[PDB]
Amino acid sequence: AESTLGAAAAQSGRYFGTAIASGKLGDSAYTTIASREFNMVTAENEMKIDATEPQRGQFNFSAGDRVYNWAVQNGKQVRGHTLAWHSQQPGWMQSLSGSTLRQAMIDHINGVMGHYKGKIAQWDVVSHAFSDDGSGGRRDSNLQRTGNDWIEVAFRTARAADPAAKLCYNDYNIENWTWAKTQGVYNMVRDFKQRGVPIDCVGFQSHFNSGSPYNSNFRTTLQNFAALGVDVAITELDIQGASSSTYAAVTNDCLAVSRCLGITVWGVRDTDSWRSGDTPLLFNGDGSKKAAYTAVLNALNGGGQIKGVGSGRCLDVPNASTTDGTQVQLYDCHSATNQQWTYTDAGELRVYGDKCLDAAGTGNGTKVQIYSCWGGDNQKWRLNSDGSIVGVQSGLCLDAVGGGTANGTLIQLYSCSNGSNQRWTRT
Ligand SMILES: [N-]=[N+]=[N-][C]1O[C][C](O[C]2O[C][C]([O])[C]([O])[C]2[O])[C]([O])[C]1[O]
Repeated sequence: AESTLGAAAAQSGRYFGTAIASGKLGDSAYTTIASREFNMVTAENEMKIDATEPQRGQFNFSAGDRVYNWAVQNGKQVRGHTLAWHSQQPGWMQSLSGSTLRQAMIDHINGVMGHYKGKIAQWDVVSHAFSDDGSGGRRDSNLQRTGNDWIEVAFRTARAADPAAKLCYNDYNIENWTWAKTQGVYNMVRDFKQRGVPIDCVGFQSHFNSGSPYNSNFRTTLQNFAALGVDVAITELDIQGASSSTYAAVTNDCLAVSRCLGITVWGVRDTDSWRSGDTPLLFNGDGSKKAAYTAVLNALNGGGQIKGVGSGRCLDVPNASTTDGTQVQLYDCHSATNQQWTYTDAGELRVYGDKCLDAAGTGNGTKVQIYSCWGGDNQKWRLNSDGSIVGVQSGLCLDAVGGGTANGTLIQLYSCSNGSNQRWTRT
């Protein structure tokens, strides 16, 4: 299987997951995409401390189970998130400290893991344990104040509670190998493995943006941790701007590491993202697949002019015009600039540098032309493996009008038919 993310990842023994919000399980558009595309689920908030133990000793798995059941019922495994960390703690726990806190932490772990014993693939036992101050040390938290050994204690407690779950340490900004935070975690995990502390995986949240950008050395980081004898997982991936290239690079980084279990993107549609402003996911609010989706799928499936297969002619802007609204056509292939198209990370097909292949509408017969680039979804395109080029907004295929093949044949949008007049090759 290779038309969906999860199925494609499965080809190499991995998974492709997302974060599920219980409040959206009633949204048909949401669940249609989620159930179809992913085979691993993480509760976005339903399994956190405050949600699972609102009152000390008073556990509530209502929201957590709703997500877990939806996942398993729809063929997805589940990553437990999260058992012990400083954020989103319930009121009662926030007012705790010292030995009473340590005991509360242990009790919480036993209660939650006990409830899901044997049903969880991976548990983010501890997360956000390190600081961003650049020192490479632990962050000052109620948990940390109970003693530096709290992390180790949490893992040992977890192993005993559910020996079948892979136990991960999860954090952010630990992707770039040169960062001090990354080294602090690396040193901790190494020490743990040397002393026999039960840790099976390290989760890299992968929340990339211009503030903490993706760097190719992320693969090295994954490989270095893998070499320590633990599995690695990309747990909450989202990329500011959703560059097709960056999304493909991250996907390939996991595929290049034997120990990388899989990749989870933090949400389904940009509208469901905790950072919608950064439009960091693989699907748009209207549910359309972004160019990034195609890039990720292509990667999971095993990794200039635009020539029409059926006509043998190239996508051409009539008389090298630069006028907005000029409908494109088929023409004998040559080296002029009016036949050179660049596919950008934003999914555009540019010509002349600042002009974009543009759909003047959404229905069949819609004119395909050039127009000033501005970021519209009607200027976004998906270059599919079968040679088809689909408009993001319309969901229709680039089509040579009436199957025409002669110079001057115009280009339009039309329901995809896999016809020769809808297949294109770049050469
Ligand atoms: N970086 N880091 N980390 C992360 O972040 C994000 C989160 O999630 C969130 O939380 C909050 C709420 O509100 C929302 O919805 C969600 O999404 C996670 O958990 C972490 O880890």
